[PDB]
Formats: sequence, structure tokens, C-alpha cells
Amino acid sequence: IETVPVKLKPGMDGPKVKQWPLTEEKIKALVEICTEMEKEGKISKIGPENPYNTPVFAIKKKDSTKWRKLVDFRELNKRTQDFWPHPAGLKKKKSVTVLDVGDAYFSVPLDEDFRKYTAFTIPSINNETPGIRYQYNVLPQGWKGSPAIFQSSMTKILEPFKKQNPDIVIYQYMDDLYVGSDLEIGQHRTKIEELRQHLLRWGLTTPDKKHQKEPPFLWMGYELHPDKWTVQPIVLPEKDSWTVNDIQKLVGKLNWASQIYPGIKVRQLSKLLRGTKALTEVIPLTEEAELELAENREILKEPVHGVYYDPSKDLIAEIQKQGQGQWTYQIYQEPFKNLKTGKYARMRGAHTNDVKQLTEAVQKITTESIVIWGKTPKFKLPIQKETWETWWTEYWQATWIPEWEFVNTPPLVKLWYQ
Amino acid sequence: VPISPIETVPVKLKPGMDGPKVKQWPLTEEKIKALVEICTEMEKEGKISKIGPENPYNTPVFACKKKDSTKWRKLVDFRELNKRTQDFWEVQLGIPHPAGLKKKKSVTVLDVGDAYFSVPLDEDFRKYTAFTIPSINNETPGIRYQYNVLPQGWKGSPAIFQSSMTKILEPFKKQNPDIVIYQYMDDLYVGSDLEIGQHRTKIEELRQHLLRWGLTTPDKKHQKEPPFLWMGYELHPDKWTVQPIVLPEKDSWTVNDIQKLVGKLNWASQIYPGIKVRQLSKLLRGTKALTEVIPLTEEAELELAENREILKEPVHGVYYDPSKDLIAEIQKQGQGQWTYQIYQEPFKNLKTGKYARMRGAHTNDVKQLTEAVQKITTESIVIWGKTPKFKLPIQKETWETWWTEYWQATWIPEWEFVNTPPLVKLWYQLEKEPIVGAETFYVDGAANRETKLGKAGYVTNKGRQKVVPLTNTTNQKTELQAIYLALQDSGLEVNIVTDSQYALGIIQAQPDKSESELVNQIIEQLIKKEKVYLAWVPAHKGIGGNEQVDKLVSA
DNA sequence: ACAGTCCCTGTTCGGGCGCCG
DNA sequence: ATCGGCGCCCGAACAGGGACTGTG
Ligand SMILES: OC[C@H]1O[C@@](CO)(O[C@H]2O[C@H](CO)[C@@H](O)[C@H](O)[C@H]2O)[C@@H](O)[C@@H]1O
Repeated sequence: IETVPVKLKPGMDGPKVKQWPLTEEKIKALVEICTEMEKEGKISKIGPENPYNTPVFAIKKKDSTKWRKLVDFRELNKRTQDFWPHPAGLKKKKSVTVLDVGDAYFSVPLDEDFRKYTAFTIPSINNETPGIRYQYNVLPQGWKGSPAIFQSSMTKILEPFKKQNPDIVIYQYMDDLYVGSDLEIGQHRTKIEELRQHLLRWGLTTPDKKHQKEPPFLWMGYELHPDKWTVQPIVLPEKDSWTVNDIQKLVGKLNWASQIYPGIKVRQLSKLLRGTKALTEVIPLTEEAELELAENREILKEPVHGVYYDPSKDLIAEIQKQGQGQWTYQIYQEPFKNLKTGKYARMRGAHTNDVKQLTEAVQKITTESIVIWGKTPKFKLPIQKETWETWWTEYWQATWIPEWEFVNTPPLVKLWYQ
Repeated sequence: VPISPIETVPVKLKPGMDGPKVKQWPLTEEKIKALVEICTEMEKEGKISKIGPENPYNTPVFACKKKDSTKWRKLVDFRELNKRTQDFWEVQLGIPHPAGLKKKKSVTVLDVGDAYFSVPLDEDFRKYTAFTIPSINNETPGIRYQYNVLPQGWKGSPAIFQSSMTKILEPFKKQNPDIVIYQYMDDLYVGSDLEIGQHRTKIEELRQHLLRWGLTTPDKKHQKEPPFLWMGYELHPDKWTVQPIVLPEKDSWTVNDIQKLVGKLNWASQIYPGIKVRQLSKLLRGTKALTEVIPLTEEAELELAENREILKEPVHGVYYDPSKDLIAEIQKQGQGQWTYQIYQEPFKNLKTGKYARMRGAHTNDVKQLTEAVQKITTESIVIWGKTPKFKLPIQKETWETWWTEYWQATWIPEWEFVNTPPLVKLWYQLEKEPIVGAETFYVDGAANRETKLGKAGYVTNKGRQKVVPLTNTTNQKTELQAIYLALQDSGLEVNIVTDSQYALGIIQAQPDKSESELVNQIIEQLIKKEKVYLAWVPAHKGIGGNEQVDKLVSA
């Protein structure tokens, strides 16, 4: 098998990203993995004359004790050439299972003129030794070009199973294979084993999950149910008595929501505060204001019309920390034109770890974006840059890494969760 | 010892570039005879070859004294060649710290002699290292040479030698998997658990192994007994300390001098607990004149006295025990200044340190404490490869109300509370519901974009109003100024309604310090109050008192 | 709808300390 | 004068992004 020639986008160099510090648990796991990849010819040692680098770290696999080597190939993928239909029914299936088939890439060799760009450096504790640098000789997991170059072999491998089970939707994104069906949970789990063994005739899958009856939250990214995802509506308070402060919060909330919903009106509500009153003063709602509120309640309950996905535009996701372990998020492409608004709650590290929550929410939001649109959104994270970069690798378990930026949002966004 | 039989590292020029063609500047006669004598010497040693007119490249050459040595170091101003040499990915990711060293039975410190001059240079790249020795008589043309080994001053030499040394040690490390070798450039910390007799046997195996690869271990650089001078430290068998720090003593100081004093105090803060440099670094603000003389301020001199006070007493560090937990404890010394100590057994510090960074224009102690906890976490991963247990001067309940009420995701790893004042506290707390029987202030402010003049005032539910004219101000400042007025002209309980998310987002974060003088005044008022409720309403929407005060300040 | 001013954060480079040729 | 590479700190110039205001 001859390698496919791969180029960088015009006028762009390879990635040059420093390696971030790793724990002894992760370094010892990485050294063992890379030494075995070098023996099997999958990677090879290089020197400092290769001016490129990509960060590497290790994660513990989903419901497993084994380690998976994860490369932060975000910079290489932006600069990698572009290559050359998304199943709309995958999000309608009852059960959808994610299979890590990244191991299949290690069988296809990589173009020699391109291997220099896949370099990474394994650090050492206390800087005992210099960094030991490796480059890839085969298709690497997490590379934008790996699923494309392997696409021809993958359609061939899956075609018998897809014609034998035409009711099963099978989508591929990077190292992951998304397998959706409408079968019962037990017959669905048997079909996954049928696909694993059918794949096993050619390429190996991550070791069988040790638990087979779905323990709680171990299968977060494994067994996902798209038909149960719910959108978070915008709600307004219902009170018998309203104060001046209560109406001001209402008017400010409705004026902000008027950017997402056209028909929101706040004039008759603002009329109630025309004086210069005390915040605690109770204000009776006039007949005109009561009607204006009730119609706005109808509008916030009705779904938005005329919001469609644009495959050419990037996806953007914003998360809000609402407190009590609850996080609200919105995925959109243009401001105030949300493609989905959801809510995730009661995630790991209950009432202790905020970061463990956010890291899980980013993964859950990303999984939905891959399932629904086949893209990954750029995240606006409500967290400090150093707080995130210090801890995020400790709770990550996905094979992909979305782009993100950090923002300091004023907490006036109480306009998404009641 | 002939050149090392190690494979040369392929080196290229930057794409579409040629070699350097720089003419030789004049040199003094003391250095000319030394360079000629040295160059013919290091031609005999094989490091250098004579070249002819076929070589069109050149680089100026001089010769300085070796660092703390009677030998001469041959240096070349390869500034022109470094711009044209390909970029490298440096494999040296940091500096080893003694606090990360474990206890070992036998310790040896080696140093390779003529390190760069032992590793050959890529044959194809040697043409670009051409240089000319101008003779004494200006009539003589001068002798041209090229480099056969890693030249000193070339940007690729440190990385290639570091990469080359690892390849040379790899077979020996495999032949002895239980021998620990800390490798930094040419200095070798060798540690094993064998007996002292059998250890010297392995050291000789290592010296012979390096000699086969053209790496001599001179007796002058072979240390066999503690104490060990390693990476600027003194390595005693059960304790470690820093090589003597020399603080300069002067009656008048300059910018440069302050810059050296701050640096040495930072280098000392790794083991000396309590070093402060905030007031000394403040003297470096604004002045870019390096030789400008600076009078020591009252706060700066006090800081220098404190540092010398804790520097007169000797401090030592301890080595690392992989079986015992790693513990770090932080204390708040000054405003914006923190010191910490990482230890395993109490009062037996592995290392110390300090965090004194002002992150943001407005912040509080809880933010800075969390920022310092992260700096220690990262530093701990580098030295020991694990996250330490924490002992923080902040109440468990203080942090619970902060991280649950804060809009960003903030977390601190496993930590326990220590009652070592001064403690970290929230100096004021905004009410979640409007206060009954509290005067309601509708504040706003404005400013002209061209005139830079503005107004700031408020109206209340009791009919009270106020408008203050401001000069040389902005829109953002007047909304903060309006909130300051309401806090001034109110009782201990006040309700304030603003239309500025900017002013709201600053105050809602509960800052206790700010680079803005006005915010610090606002903070001072909030601590004096007993109950404060801050509410936001959208501007220009005909809402309540916001409309009344809006017309007062926009005119 | 576009163009500025303000403010804020982050990156980058300069000084210094320290290591080593 | 006059060097390479690395790490750390502190200070400052530059740029990027979001919100507000003024304007066609
Ligand atoms: O998290 C910011 C951090 O990311 C870095 C390296 O981790 O850059 C990588 O990650 C970014 C996060 O979105 C990507 O945008 C970028 O493409 C990728 O190289 C650093 O830039 C930064 O310190």
C-alpha cells in the first residue's frame, strides 16, 4: 500500500506547539506506548533538526484501566490540506454507540514528505533528560487527514454490515464510529458486538468494555440516546405580587430575549415603573400589562422559525455556569440565531469540582454537534485560561479536541435558566 | 580523543537563503597571537580544517576568556549565520531542581571536556562556518578555516549536543536500568543504590563508555564526594542548599542595579522563605534608562532590609520521598504578595517560592489565592510529577460561598484549612434581594467623546438628586463615578440601580483591590455599608428612575 | 449598518537571575 | 565589546475582542 501525498495549505508551515507538563502517571504511560509504537514501526525517533512539535498526553479509556495516547492535533489539522452527506437520521435513532476505530489508521503508511509535521515530544520529570522526540510513519489517530485517507477502506469494511442491517445508521467522525439504531437496549448492545466482531475480521477495536450493563456515567460518551435530548426554553416568573425590582428584572430579561424572539414587547410593562419608586415597592399589573406578559409567555414557549444550519459557517457554543451543578449552553452560527439550546446538570464531581463539570459539559455539547451536524463548535468557556489548562486533561476522555477560547462573562445572563 | 563517532545532525539553511559573508573586525594583538596559536592547535586536534578561495562565506571571529578559567574560549560572532540557520525544536524543556532528587546511596557529578568540540558537524553544513583570521601585517591576507565540530555561538550547537548526548547515554542507560543519570548539557549527575565500591566500578564503565564515543571525563571535572556543586546548588548527602548569593551594597542605585537585585532575590526565593520584591520592582516602572540613578523609597528600603534579614540565616532544602505525600502551604504576606513552602515533614521544606502577580485591573484575595494555587500545581508537576495536598489560609466556608456564587468555573484541589493569619476573606457581600426601607438610588453618568468632559449623578425614591461635573473622563468612568456618589450620599443600607454592565461586572466580582483609584474608593464604601443591593436595568428603555437620571446626565 | 473610543486580556520581547558550552 | 540554548520573574508595547456611542 502506497502512501497518499499530503500537503499543507498554501503558505503555511507546520505546527510548533510547546509540550505542556505531564504527571508521572501520564509520562510513564506515554513512554511505554511510544516505545511499542516504535518497535512496530508506527513511529520513529527524530532529533531537534525537525522544527515541528505537537503536544501529547494520555487519558484513561472509557470504563477501562488502559491508557489511550491522545495527540493535540488541533494546530496540524488547521494547516492540513482539505480533502475532496451527513446522516440526518442518526440524531433520530433511539440508541447511538461510539466506537473507537482509531487503531485502524496505524495500518496505512503516511506520505514521507508529510511525516515531519506529525512530530511530538515526550517530556521527563524534573527535566532529568531532554525531550525524546518522535514522528509518525503511519496514519495517526486524531489527524484530520487520517479518516479521509482511510475512507476508501472504511466504506469497504462496513458495506456488508450496512446491507445486512440497513436500519442501522453508521456515521464516522475522526477516530470515532457513531452507530445508531432503534432496537431495544439489549438487542442494540448485541448489534454493537456484531459490528465489533465484523470489524475484528479486519481491524481491532478498543478492548471490550469491562461492564456490559451500562453503569451510571461510565458510558457518558459511549452509549448516547439522541431521541431524549431536550431544549431549554426561556421562562418568566409567575407571581401573585410584583415589586418594582421584580418588574425591572422582567423588563430587562424580556428586552434581552427580544433579540432572539421578534414579537417580544415590553412597553406596557415599562409603563408600570414610570415614577422614581423604591425597589421593594409592590406594583400592581394593569390589564394592559398582564396581557403583554401572557403573549410574551406564548412567544417564549413557541419554537423559533427560520433558523437553519449553514455547513460553510463554523459552529459556536457558549456555556453559562448557573450554579448548583447546572450549566446552560447555546450552539449557534450567527448571534441570536441558535441552532440548539440545552441544559446539562448533575455531572461528576458533585458540588466539589466545577472544572470536572465543565469538561464533561464541553464533551457532551461536542458529541451532540458531531451527531447533529457532523462539525465541532468553537467553545466560549466561562473559566480562567490557567484554571482550564491546568486541569482539563485530567477529566478528558474523548478522542477529539474542540477549539476554545476563554471569556469573562458578566452574570447578567440569568436569562437562560429560571 | 578523536571526534565522536556519533552521526552528524543534518542542518540546513532557511529556505531560499545563503551563508554569511561578514568581514572581520579588528582585534587586539593579545588575542591575535592567541587565536593563531589556538587555531593551529585546534586544527591539529582536528576540530578545524584550512580552507581556500573556493569558500565564499565568512564570519567574524574573536576570543574571550573562559568562564572562571585560565583557558581561552574561542567565540565567533555568528549573528549573521544564526539568522540563516534553520530553526530547531529545543529538547531542553526546563531546569532540574534538587528538591525533585530522591535519596541515593552513591552520587557522582561528571562534566564532559570540550563538549561541543567532541561532536562533529554536518559535513554539508561546514562550508557556512567559514571564517578568516586577519594577520598582524595588513599586507598578509589572513588564514581561512572552517568548523568540523559544533561551534560555540551557533544557535544549533546546544540542541545538537543535547540530542547527541542522549544517544550516547542510551546504550549505557539500558545496560544499567537502575542507575539514575540527570543529564543537562555536559554535566552528569549519576546516582545508584549500589555500594560505594561497586558504584565507582559503574562510573568507570560510564567514563569508558563515553570515552569510546569521544567524550572525555577529566579528573578536574570529576566530583566523587559530597558536597556536590550541581546546577548552582550544594548537594550534601541529606540536605541541599544554594551556592552563596551575593547581594550588592551601594549607596545609590540605578535601574540596572535594581534589575539585578530583583533577579537574585527571585533566585533566592526558591529556598529562602519570605522574600518580597513587589516594592523593589515598583522602582523599575516607567524608567527605561538602565544607568539612571533611583532613590530608594521608604517601602523599597524596608523590603530590602527584610530580605537581607532572612538571608543572614542559612537555609537548606530536603530531597524528595516518593512514598510520602507532597504538601504545600501558602501565606498572604503583603497586598498582592504571597509566599509558599512545599514540604513532606513539617519544617523540612523541599523548596519555597512566591507568587506576586496582579492578574487583571480589578481582583480580590480569593482570586489571587486561586491563581497562586495553580502556579504551585504546575510547578509541582514539573518537579515531582504529581499534585500536592494544600494547606491554605482561607476558611472552608469562605471558599464555599465564593465558588458557588461566582459565575466562572473555579476549583482548588484537595486542601485543608490552616489558621495562620492573615486569613483570606470576602470584605463585603452584595444582597440577593432589594432591601426594604433602603433609599433607592438610580445612578447614571455620561461623557462626551470629543470633549472628554462628563457628568455623573443620581436620583432617589425619596426625591433626592445630585449631578457632579467631571473633566477629562470617559463613559465607563462616569458610570463608576455615579455608583460612588450613591454610596457616599446614602446610609448603611442602600439600593443602587445602574445601566452599566461594565460597572456592574466590576463590582459583582467583589474586588478588594484595583488598579483604578476610583474602584478602590468604591470598594472602600462597600465595606463600610451594612447591606447593599445592586440591580441592573437596560439603558434607554424608559424604565423607572433610570430615565430621570438619564436626562440629567446626558445634557 | 458602519466607524470610532474605551477597557480588558493575552502574547511577545526586553531587562534581570540562574544553568551549560 | 561580543555568543548560543533553556527556565523563571517583572515591566511594557501591541493586538484582539466586546460593548457603548455617534453617525450616514
Ligand atoms: O488552551 C489555549 C492553549 O492552546 C494552545 C496549546 O494548547 O493551542 C492549541 O490549543 C488551542 C485551544 O483552542 C487551539 O486554538 C490551537 O489551535 C492549538 O494549537 C496554545 O495556543 C494555548 O496556550
